[PDB]
Amino acid sequence: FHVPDDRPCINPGRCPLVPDATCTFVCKAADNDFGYECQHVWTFEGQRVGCYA
Amino acid sequence: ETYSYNIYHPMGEIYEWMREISEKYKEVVTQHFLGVTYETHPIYYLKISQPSGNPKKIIWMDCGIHAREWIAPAFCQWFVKEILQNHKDNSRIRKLLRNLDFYVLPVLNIDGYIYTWTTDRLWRKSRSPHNNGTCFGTDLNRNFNASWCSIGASRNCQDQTFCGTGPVSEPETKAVASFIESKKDDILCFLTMHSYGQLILTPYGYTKNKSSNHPEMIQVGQKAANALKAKYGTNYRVGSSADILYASSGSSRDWARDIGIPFSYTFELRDSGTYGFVLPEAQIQPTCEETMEAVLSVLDDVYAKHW
Ligand SMILES: *[C@@H]1O[C@H](CO)[C@@H](O)[C@H](O)[C@H]1NC(C)=O
Ligand SMILES: *[C@@H]1O[C@H](CO)[C@@H](O)[C@H](O)[C@H]1NC(C)=O
Ligand SMILES: *[C@@H]1O[C@H](CO)[C@@H](O)[C@H](O)[C@H]1NC(C)=O
Ligand SMILES: [Zn+2]
Repeated sequence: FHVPDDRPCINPGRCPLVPDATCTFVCKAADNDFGYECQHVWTFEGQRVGCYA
Repeated sequence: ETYSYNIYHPMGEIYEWMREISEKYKEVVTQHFLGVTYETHPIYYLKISQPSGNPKKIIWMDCGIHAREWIAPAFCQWFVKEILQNHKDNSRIRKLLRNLDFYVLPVLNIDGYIYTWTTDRLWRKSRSPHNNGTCFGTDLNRNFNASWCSIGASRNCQDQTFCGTGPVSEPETKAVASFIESKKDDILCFLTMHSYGQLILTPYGYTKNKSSNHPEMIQVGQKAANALKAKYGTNYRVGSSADILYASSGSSRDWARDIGIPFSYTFELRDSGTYGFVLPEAQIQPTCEETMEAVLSVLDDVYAKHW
């Protein structure tokens, strides 16, 4: 399986609780039909953060 | 018990707590099955009811729709404990229970909550798979049938605000919504506990329109915010979600108001951003004590409208 490369999120919208955070598209290998699992990860100053309350 | 209300508890301890508290206070509390999560974890609420001949109106409170908001399940347990330990001697709680029943849902998003303990502390959504398992989780507070997916929600399954495949598509949402819908004529007040931000939020998130009783809602809300601040000086802001937080759709708060429940609030508990979702346990007791003042202020006001 070709796990998609990590990359900046495309049209990620706002991060209201941390307005200047960075959104990354992150995928990892996984045991499913397509071989991977993906999610959006938000980071600010080197730490993962939540955007919504 | 030796159960500490001053620390965070993983789900197994909460299951045991519900079972023990239910038996110890069996004269006034029952535990009811609502449904199961995607991963077949049972979802229960506790019903606190002092038996009598009076017809009862209902106060609904749920916590933990968002997995990482650990202070919210902590408060649901604190609330229950305060009512039960004082329901005989405390005139004000005894008053409320002459005409109200309390239904408390300690953790709604049990799969996500377990996940925050085992794997990812900042997980927000449920754990249901989507796109053949290539992504996981629905934002359960975007999944209710209230202007579903109209604004402030994503159709992208990878997004933290993913609204689901359709309105009320997840088993957690179905369990809550079908139950609430069956009781809606008796529910006076709907409280949804979240963190963080120190806000008391009225409808709506999906429009800047205000509900027909918005003046009444913010008078009750502001008095509760004042009662909360009196404790340790914690500042809360009161207003509609769209005005003071951000736009959203499909929230349970807006859905409850839409089906006619007159008081519907989202509480965003401590703090204001220093620790965010990972609130230290040293702040559980003060957060719960001040929030208790707010919630009892609301319940006093709701009660005074009818009895
Ligand atoms: C993905 O899941 C659907 C079931 O909804 C199935 O019909 C389809 O064949 C699956 N695709 C693969 C590549 O397994
Ligand atoms: C959403 O709510 C409307 C009622 O106002 C209803 O007609 C529609 O069937 C509902 N959808 C679901 C899935 O409940
Ligand atoms: C807001 O209220 C107006 C009437 O004052 C109504 O026409 C409009 O549809 C409402 N907007 C929403 C999103 O419900
Ligand atoms: Zn939340």
